[PDB]
Amino acid sequence: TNIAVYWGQNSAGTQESLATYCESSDADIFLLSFLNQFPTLGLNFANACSDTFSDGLLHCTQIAEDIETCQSLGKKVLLSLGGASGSYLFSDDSQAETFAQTLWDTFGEGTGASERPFDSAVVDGFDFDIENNNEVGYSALATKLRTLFAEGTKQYYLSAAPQCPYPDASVGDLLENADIDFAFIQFYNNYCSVSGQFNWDTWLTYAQTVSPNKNIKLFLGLPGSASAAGSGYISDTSLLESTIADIASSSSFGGIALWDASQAFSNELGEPYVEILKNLLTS
Ligand SMILES: CC(=O)Nc1nnc(S(N)(=O)=O)s1
Repeated sequence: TNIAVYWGQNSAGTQESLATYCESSDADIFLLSFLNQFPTLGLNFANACSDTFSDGLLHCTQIAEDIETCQSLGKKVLLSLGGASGSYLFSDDSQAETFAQTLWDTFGEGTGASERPFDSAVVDGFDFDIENNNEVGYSALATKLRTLFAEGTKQYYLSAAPQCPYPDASVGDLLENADIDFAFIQFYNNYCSVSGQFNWDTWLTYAQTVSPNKNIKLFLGLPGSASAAGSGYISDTSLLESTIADIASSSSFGGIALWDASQAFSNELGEPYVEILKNLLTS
């Protein structure tokens, strides 16, 4: 089991470099937040990158260096598409399939000469954090990416970030119709959070019975601090322990995901929140 953390949007204000969190040993998977504009490419990583190519697209040499450092240390670094707010849509499947090629050539191991925000660094795949209630294109995009990944020289990963209500109005189709490695389910800002009417059991049925990938790994997505989300933050370590005990008893359990790194690393409970969770997973 693994800890995934979103990084890039500086929820806490005190966000450190990506490599700083990779070097902490409290997290395993890093989701760069976000490619918030597409098909016409646009990235945003708050204070962590501000230089651009002449045409306005972010050019991020420090993030590039840090992606490589993270990977050397055994971490997986995915590019997260979308995010709450932000400016994106596919008109249809054909447009989304074209966009698979664009992602491969821009961020992956594709050889098509185009501007690369991370220079020679190569992401380990993509997270679909679609939050606009429009599901067009993503299944097609995911499926096309899988075909392109065969050209690469390492394993690539695709993940999605549904909110806990099932089915998810943005990535539900993606999750039902494409092969997905990880579902980082947001158990926050919603009725189905851990202290609400927690609906892990529904997500488990989805994993065993609906997901094209029967080996999909489901993650308990949580806010990293009281200030990381409106509702859903858990500070009761007993509840965390028992929650983990309940859900870790299947092969479908992948670990915990956190919004976001700046929050989970700085929020102390006098030990970082991310450390508390990493440690509960280990047992
Ligand atoms: C997976 C996830 O939590 N994604 C988010 N995107 N934007 C967020 S926001 N409203 O806190 O800035 S959270």
